[PDB]
Amino acid sequence: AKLITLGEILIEFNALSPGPLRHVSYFEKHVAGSEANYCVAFIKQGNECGIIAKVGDDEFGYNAIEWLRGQGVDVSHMKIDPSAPTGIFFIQRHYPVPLKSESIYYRKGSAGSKLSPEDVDEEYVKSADLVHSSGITLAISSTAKEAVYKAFEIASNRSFDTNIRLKLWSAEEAKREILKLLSKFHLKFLITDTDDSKIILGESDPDKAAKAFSDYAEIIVMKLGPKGAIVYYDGKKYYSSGYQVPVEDVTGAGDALGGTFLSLYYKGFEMEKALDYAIVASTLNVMIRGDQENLPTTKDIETFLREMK
Amino acid sequence: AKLITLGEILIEFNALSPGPLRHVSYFEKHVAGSEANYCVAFIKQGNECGIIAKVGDDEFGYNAIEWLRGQGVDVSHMKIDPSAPTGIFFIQRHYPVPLKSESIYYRKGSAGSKLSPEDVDEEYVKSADLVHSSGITLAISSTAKEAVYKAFEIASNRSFDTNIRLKLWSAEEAKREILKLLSKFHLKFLITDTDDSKIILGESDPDKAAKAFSDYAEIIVMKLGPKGAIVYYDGKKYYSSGYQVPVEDVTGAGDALGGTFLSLYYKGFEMEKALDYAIVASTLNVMIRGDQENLPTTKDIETFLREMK
Amino acid sequence: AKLITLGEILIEFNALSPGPLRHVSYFEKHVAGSEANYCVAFIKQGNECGIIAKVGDDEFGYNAIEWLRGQGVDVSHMKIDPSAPTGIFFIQRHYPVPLKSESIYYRKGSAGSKLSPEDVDEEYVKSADLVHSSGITLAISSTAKEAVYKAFEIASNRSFDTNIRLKLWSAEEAKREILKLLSKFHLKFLITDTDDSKIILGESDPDKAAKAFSDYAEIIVMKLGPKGAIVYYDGKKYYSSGYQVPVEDVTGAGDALGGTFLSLYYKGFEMEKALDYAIVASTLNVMIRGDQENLPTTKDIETFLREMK
Amino acid sequence: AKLITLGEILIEFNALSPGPLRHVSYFEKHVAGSEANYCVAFIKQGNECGIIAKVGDDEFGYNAIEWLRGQGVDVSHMKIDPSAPTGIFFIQRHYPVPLKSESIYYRKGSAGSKLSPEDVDEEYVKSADLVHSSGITLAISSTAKEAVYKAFEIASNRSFDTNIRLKLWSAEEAKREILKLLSKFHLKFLITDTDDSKIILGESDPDKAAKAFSDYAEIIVMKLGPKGAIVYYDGKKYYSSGYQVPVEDVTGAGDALGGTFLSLYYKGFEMEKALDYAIVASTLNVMIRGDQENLPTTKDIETFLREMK
Amino acid sequence: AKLITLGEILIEFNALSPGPLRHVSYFEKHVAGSEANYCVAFIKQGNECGIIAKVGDDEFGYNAIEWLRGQGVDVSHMKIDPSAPTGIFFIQRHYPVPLKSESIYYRKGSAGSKLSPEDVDEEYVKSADLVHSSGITLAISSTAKEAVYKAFEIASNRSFDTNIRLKLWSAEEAKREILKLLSKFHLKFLITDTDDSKIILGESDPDKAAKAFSDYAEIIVMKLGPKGAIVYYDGKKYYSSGYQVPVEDVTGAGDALGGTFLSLYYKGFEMEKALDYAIVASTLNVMIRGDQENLPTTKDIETFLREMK
Amino acid sequence: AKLITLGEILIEFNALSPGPLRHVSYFEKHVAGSEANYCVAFIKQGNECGIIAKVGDDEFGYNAIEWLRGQGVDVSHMKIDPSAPTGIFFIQRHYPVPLKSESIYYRKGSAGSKLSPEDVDEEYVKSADLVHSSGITLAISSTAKEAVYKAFEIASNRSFDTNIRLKLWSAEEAKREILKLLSKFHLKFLITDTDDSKIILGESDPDKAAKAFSDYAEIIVMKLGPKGAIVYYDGKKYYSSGYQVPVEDVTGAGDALGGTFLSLYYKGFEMEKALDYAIVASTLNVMIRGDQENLPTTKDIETFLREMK
Repeated sequence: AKLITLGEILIEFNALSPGPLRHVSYFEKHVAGSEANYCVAFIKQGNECGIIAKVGDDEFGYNAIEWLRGQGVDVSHMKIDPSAPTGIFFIQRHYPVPLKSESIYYRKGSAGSKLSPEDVDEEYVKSADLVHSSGITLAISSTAKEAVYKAFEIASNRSFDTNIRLKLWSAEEAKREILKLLSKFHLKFLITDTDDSKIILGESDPDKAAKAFSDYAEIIVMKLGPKGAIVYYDGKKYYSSGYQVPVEDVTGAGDALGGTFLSLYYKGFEMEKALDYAIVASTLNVMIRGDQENLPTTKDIETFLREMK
Repeated sequence: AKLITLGEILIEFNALSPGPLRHVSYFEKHVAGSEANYCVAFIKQGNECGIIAKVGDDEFGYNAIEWLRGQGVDVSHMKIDPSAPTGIFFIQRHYPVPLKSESIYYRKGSAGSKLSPEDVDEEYVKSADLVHSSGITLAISSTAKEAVYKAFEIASNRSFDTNIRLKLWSAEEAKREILKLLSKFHLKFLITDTDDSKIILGESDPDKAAKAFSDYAEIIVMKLGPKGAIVYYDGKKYYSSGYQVPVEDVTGAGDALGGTFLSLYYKGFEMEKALDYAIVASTLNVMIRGDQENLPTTKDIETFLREMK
Repeated sequence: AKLITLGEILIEFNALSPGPLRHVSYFEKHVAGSEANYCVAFIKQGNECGIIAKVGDDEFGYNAIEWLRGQGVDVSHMKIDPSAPTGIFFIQRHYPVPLKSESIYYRKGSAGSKLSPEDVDEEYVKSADLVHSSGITLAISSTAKEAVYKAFEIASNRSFDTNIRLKLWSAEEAKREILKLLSKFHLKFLITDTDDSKIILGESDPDKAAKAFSDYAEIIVMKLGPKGAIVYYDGKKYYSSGYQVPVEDVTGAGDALGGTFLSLYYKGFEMEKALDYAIVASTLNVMIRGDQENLPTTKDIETFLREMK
Repeated sequence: AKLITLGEILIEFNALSPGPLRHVSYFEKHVAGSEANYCVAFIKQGNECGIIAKVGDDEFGYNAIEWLRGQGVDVSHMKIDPSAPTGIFFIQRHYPVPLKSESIYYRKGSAGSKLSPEDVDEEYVKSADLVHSSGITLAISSTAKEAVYKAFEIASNRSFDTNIRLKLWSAEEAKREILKLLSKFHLKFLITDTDDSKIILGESDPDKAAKAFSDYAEIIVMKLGPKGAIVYYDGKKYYSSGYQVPVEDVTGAGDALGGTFLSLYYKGFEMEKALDYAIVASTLNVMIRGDQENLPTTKDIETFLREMK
Repeated sequence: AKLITLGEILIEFNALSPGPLRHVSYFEKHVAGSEANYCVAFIKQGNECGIIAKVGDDEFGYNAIEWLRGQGVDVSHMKIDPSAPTGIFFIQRHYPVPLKSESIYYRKGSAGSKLSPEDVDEEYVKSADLVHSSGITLAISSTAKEAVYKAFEIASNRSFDTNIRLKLWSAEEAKREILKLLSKFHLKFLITDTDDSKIILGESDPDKAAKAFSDYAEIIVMKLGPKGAIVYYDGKKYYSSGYQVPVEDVTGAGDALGGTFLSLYYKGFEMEKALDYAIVASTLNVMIRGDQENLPTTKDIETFLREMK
Repeated sequence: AKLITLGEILIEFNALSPGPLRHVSYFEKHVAGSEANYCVAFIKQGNECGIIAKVGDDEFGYNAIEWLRGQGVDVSHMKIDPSAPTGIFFIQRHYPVPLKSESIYYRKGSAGSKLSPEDVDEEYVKSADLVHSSGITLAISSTAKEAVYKAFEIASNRSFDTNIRLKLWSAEEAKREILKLLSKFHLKFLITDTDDSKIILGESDPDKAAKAFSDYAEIIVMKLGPKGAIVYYDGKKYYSSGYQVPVEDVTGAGDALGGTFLSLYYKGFEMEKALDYAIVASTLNVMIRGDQENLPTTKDIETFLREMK
C-alpha cells in the first residue's frame, strides 16, 4: 500500500539533560513532526509513503529532506518556500513532571505553515491508498487547514490523528474544527486519546468516546500512554497493554503507535496483532531522544516479542 | 519573609557516570553546599534569602557568587578570602551501593572553613525572620561553629538541620556538639532524619525521636528517605509518602526538602501541604546531577501535583 | 559610571562542530544579543550597568535574567511579556567560510521585539551616565526603534553601535534610519566599521567615514575586525593592531570591544590605552563559543599585556 | 592463589545511546573478553591472576596489555602477533529488546584467534592453582581450542565457563565440543546457565542439568541472569537471589560472578557466602558500560551488603 | 551528467580526540570510502551519480544505504550480502604526525570485498557519462578488481584514482595492477598524487609523471596535498594553491577534490575554475571529522570565494 | 638503564574548554605530576623506571597506581597513606593568556606532600643509573625536600628539573633552596629554562646562565618553549628549534622533553639527536589535554622525523 501524509515537518532540539531548559546546556537535533513520524513508521513495516510539506530554503529544511529521503520517504512532492524559515521546537524532558516531556515552539509563520492547496497535486494524492493528516495540520494555519480539506475531498481513504496541542489553539478552536472536519470526510482510521475526547466531546471515557466517534470512522485507536492502547472496530473492542521500560523521551511515541498500526494493517495483520506490534514501536520510542531513530521494523518487533516470553 | 543561612558553599564535581571514581573520566561542575541549596530552594517560593559564607579569591569562589546572585540570593554579606581556596568535593555516584551517592572532600582549611563570628554581623542577623544553619557548619571548623553560636544568640528564630557527616567528625562528637547546641538555643525548626536521630538519641524510631527532640524544637521534620517525611507540630504527626522516580543523584534532595518546607511555611501553607510540597521538591532533585538546577518554583510544584491527581 | 543599554537579549545555540547545521548534531546554549554583551563587558571593568529589554515568560526568558543578574547587571527594569516568546538564534561556524560565523534568527515578533516606549521609565534612564543602543534595536521593530527614540531624548549622554544586520533589514533601510536617528540626537560615542560605513555613507575609508561622522559624534570607533580598531577624537587618530589568535567563534567580539572601551573611558583611561585594552577583550572573545563567558576583567587584560611583553 | 586463564581479549565499542547502531553516532571504548574479565574479578578479591592471550601489534593490542597490566594481571605471558589485528566488537544496547545488549563481532582471523599450544608454557601453567577457560576460546579457532587442550592436560585443577555464543558456532557444534571437553578433563568448577544447559544437555531445569553435569564437575554454578544463581556442590544446593537495579549494560555480568566466585573460594569463603558475594559483582556490573570498571573489591561488596542489611 | 562509481563503502569510526588510539575513549561514526565520497561531491555540483557496492546485511550496512540515499545518490543498484559484514575502519588523528591521519582497517573478506562481476550490470553501466573507480577497488580482492574490468570495458569514458593504500597491498603489487589496468583502457581522467606516481612510474616530480601518464589519459589531476593540485589538460598546465586552515581530519580530502573536479568539468567549467572550485571543496573538508558532511554545493563554493574578497 | 624519580603524583582535572574556570562545566581526569611524567617519557624509549611517591588510600591514589602500572612503571616502591588524600589540581587553559595554561592546586597536606626520607630506600635507589627530581618536590614540604636530599646522597648520578612553581613557594624561597641543593650534589643533568634562570641566577640569557650553572652540572638543558631548547655539554652548545603546531594544552611539555632526552641519552643516542627527538616528544604533547597520553615512542618520533622530510 501507499500512504501519503500532509503536515509541517519540524527540526527538534532535544534537551540533552532533564530539568528546566534555563539550566540545560546542550540540545541534540533530530528530524520530527507527527506526519513525518507517521511516514517513517509506515515505511519501516514494508510499505510505501510520501509527504506533502513545505520547508524553508534553510539548512533545517534541507536537513529534513536528506533525512527523510534516506529513510526512503518519497519527498519529490515537497516544496521549498524561500521566504520563510523551517519550523523548529525544543523538548524539555522530565521537568516539572517526571516521565513526561514538553514542547516549546518556534513555528508561527514557518515555511511549514505556508502549506496551501496549490501544493496539493490532484493526480498524486489520487494514487495513495491512504491520505493522512492531523489536528496539528489543522491548527498551524488556515492555508494548511484548507490543504487538508483539498487532500480529503480527493482521497478515497482517510486517516486522522486528532493530535490536539493546546499551545496551538483553544480547546474551543480545536473542538469545532475537528467536529467540522468530520461532517464532510468520513474516516477509515481515527487516532486519538482520552484527552482529545475530553476536548472534542467532553468525554474522558474510552469506549464511550469511541461509540460517539464511530459514525465518522471505521477504526478508532485510543492511545493511552504508559498503560498502552485500545482498538475499536467491527463493533468490537481490544485492549493491548503497556510495557515497563526506561523513559528517555515520550515525544514521538504516539506517531510510532499510529504509523506502525496503519502499515501492518495494510500488510494484512489482524487488528489485535497490529495494535500489539505497534505498542512495541511505541515502547521502543520512549527510550531515546529522537522521534524517528528508534522506530522498529517488522523483524525488530518480532525479536522484541519473542524474547519477552 | 527573609531567611539567613550560615555555612560553607562548595563547588561540586559530579561523576559524569556511575562507578568507582578511579574509572570515571568526566566531571560536571555545580555550585552547592547544604545552606546554599536551602537558600535557593527557599527563594523559589517567593520569599527572600541571604547567606553568610567565605569563598576564596579564586575562579570557584566567583562561580559561587555568580551562580547564587543569578538565583536571586543575597550574596552581599559574603566574604572573599585571599589566603585560602574555595571548598570543593567530588561525587561518586551509585557505587558500591546503587541509588546512594558519596562525597569525597577537599575542604580542609578552605576559605569556607575560616567562616568566623567576625563575619556574622548582628544588624544583618536581626532582620531575618529565620536564621538557619546545620551540623556541617558546626563540624567544619571551630570558628564556623563559633559563628553559629553568635548568629543564634541574636536570632530570635532559628532553624537547624542536623545534617551529620561522619567524614567530618565522629558519630560521638557530633552527638555531643548537637546536644550542646540544642541545649543553649531553642529552635523553631529542627530538620533531621532517622539516621541522625539514632546518632543523637539512641532512638531510630521517628515518633520516639520526635518526642525526645520536641523539648528543644517547635516544628520537627523527620526526613524518611525515599519513604518520604513526617512533620511533628503541636502534638500532631503527619507522614507524607515518597515517590518512585529514576535516581540520578540524591546529593541535594534533603536540602531541597528543608528549604521548600521552610519557605512554604512563611508563605502560609499549613504544615501538611508544606511537607507535601517539599517532598515533590526533594523528589525532583534526585533525578539529575546537581543540587540546585532542578529545584521547583511553587507553580512548578503545583503542575507536578495536578498531573498526579 | 552607570551604563544603561536598550536592546534584545537573545538566546544562542552555538553549533558544537563547524559545518552546515544540517549535519551538526549538538548545539550549546548561551545568553547573548549585542546590548547584553555590552553590559557585561562594561561591568567587568568595575563600572555599573543596567538593561532595558523585554523577555518571554518562558524558560529562555528566565535564562537571560538569571544569567545577567548573575553577572551583576541590573535586571529590575527588564519586562516580561506573557504573550510572545524569547528570541533565539543559531550560529553556523566556519562553513562555508573559514573563521566566519552566521546567525540564523528565530526572532520575528518575539517578546524581545515588543520592546516599547512604555518600558522606558525616565526616572531609571536619567540615572545613567550613558545610554547605549544599536542598529539591531532599530531594525527589530517600530516599537523598539521608538524605545531608542524615547530613551535617547531623555538621555543627556548617548552611545550608538551601528551594528547593521542585513538579514534584519535592507542596506537602504539601514541608511535612511541610522541617518534619521543621527539627525535628532548627537553622540558622545559612535561605534561602527568600514562595512557599515559603506552601507551608511558610501565611504569605506576609515578617516573619510570618520570625518563625515565627526559631525555627529565626539568619539568614534572604527572596528576593523582582524586588523584591530581605530579611534577618532579631538582631531586625533589612533590605530591599535589586532592579535594572531586561533578562532572558535567571532560573534560577540565587536561588542567585547565597544563595551570594554566605553567602561575604560569612565575609569580615567587614555583613549589609546582604552582602545589597546578593548582590543585584547575583543581578541580573547574569538577563542571560545559564547559572547560573554570570555569577557575580561581589567586586571585580566593587564596579565595579557604583561605576558605579550 | 594463582589463576591462569586462556582466551581472547577484545576491545569493546559500546554504543553511547540505546538504539539500532545505524542511528548511533558515538562509541565508548573498553577492554573486555570473558577471561580478561574473569582475571580482574579474581584479582579484585586479593588473589593473583595471569592470562595467556594473543594481541595484534597495533593500538588495540597495546590497549589490552596496558589496561590489564594496570589492573594487576600478569601479562608477561601474552603474545604480540604482527600479522593479525586485535579482535574487536560492537555492543548495541536495548534494541530491539530492552534491557539486553547484542555483540557485533569483527574478530575472524584475529591475533586472538591465533592463540596456539606453542603459546602456552608448561612451567607457567604448572604454578597455577586454577586454570580457567571458556567455550568462547573453544569456538574462535582450531589453534585456540587446542591451547585449551594443552593447558588442561597440564592443569592439576580446571575451571570452565560454557559461555555458548551462537554467532561464533552452531548449537550442535557447541554441544559436541563442550561435551568432548568435559569427558576427559574433570572440572573443579563449571560455570554455566539455563540456556547453555538446554544446548548441551537437553535439560533447561537447573537441578536436572546440574545433576547431568556432576559427572564432570565438583562445584557447579548456574547463572540465572536476573534471578540470582544456584551453586551445586557435594549433595548441597543453594540458591542466591538477585537485585532490582538500573540496567546500562548487562554484558560482562556473568564473568563478574564466576571470577568473584572463584576468587573468594580461595580466600576460604564458604560456598554460600561466596555466591552471595559474587551476585553483587554481577549486579554492580549491569549498571555501567564496561565489563571491568565496576568490578567490586571484597570491601566494596561488604559495603553494598551491610548497607542492604 | 551521470556518474557511476564502484568500490567499497565503509563505516568510519573517527577518534573524537587526537592522539594514539590506545588512549582515545570516544569514536564518532561517519559513512565514508573513496568512491562514496566522489559520489556525493559529484551530485553536489548538480549532477547525477550512482554507486555499485555490496554492504553487509547488518546495521552498518543499512547505515551506508540510508546515508547515501539521503545525499541523493542512486542506491537501487547496490547489493546486500548476508554472509559477510560491512567493512569499517578507525581514524587515528595527528599522531604521531601532526595534520596527518591514519586509517586502521577491519575490512578483510568484508561484504564490500565481495564485489564481483555479477553485481555490475551492462545496462546500468552503459547509461552513464563516466564510470569511475580507484586502486582501493583493484586492491581489496580479485572479485572486486574483476568488477572494475567488467565495468571499464562497458564504459564510454573512464575515470580512475590510483589511491594507493599500502596497508592493503604492497608497492609492487600496486605498480603491476594499475599499469595492467591502464594498459587495457584509456582513461578520460586520471587522478593521483606525487606519492603514488613514484610507486607506479618511478617518477617523484608531477611534471614528468604526467608526461609519463599522458601515455594513458586525457586529463590528469595531480593532488598536491596542502600545496594544492595541478591539472594537465594536454599542452597546458594549471596549478591552484591551497588555503591555510585549521585541520581536524584530512581524510576524505583528496576524494573531495576528485569528485568536485569531475562534476564541474561536466558542467562547462574551464579546467582552471574547476580545480579552483575543487580546491575549496578539498580545503573545506580537512576541517571536520567526516568525509562527506562538509562537501560543499556549488553556491557554497561560490560563497567561500566571494567572501575571501 | 633504570630511572628512579622521587616526587608527587597528582590527579589532574583538565578544563574541557578554554576560558575562566568559573564558566567551564566539564573536566577530564588525567594522571599527571612532573616526576611521573618523566617516568613515562623515559620508559617510552625502552628504558626501565620507577617512582618513589606517596598517594592516599583513595580512588584517586589507586587511580595513580593503576595508570602507572599499565604504562610499565615500577610502582612497587610507592606508599599509600591512610591519613591524607591524593593531591589534585585543575587546569585552566588559554585564559587570560592564549596558548598558555594555569594550574590550580588542591595539594596542601596531601599524601604526596608526606613523602619522606624513610620512603627512599638505599638498595632500591642504587639499582638505577639515574636519580631524578624537581623544584616541585623541594617546595611541597620539609619531608619531601628531605627525601630528595636522601635520594641524592645515595645516588652517584643525579638529575634535577628546576621546575619552579610560584604558587608553591616564593621566588626568594626557590632561589635559596635550589641553590643550597646544588651547593652539595654536583649533578649529571640540570634541566631548567629561561624563567627559572631569572629567578635563581638573576639571568635570563640561556648562554650566560648555563655558564653560571656549569660548575654544578655536567649537562645542562635550557628549555625555550616554542623556540626549542639548548643542550650544553663538553664546552659545546647545540640549539634545536621547535615546530609550529596546534596548541591545546602546554602542560606536560617540559616533562616530555626532559624524560625523553634523559632516556635516549641512556639509550646511547648522540646528544644532538637525543635533543632533536626530545623536541618532538615535547611538541606532540602540547596538542592534547593530558600530560602522558601523547607521549611518543622512539619509533613514533622517527615517523614524525621521516614525515617532515
